[PDB]
Amino acid sequence: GSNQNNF
Ligand SMILES: [Zn+2]
Repeated sequence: GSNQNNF
């Protein structure tokens, strides 16, 4: 699975 963190 691809991940994205929008800190
Ligand atoms: Zn993954």
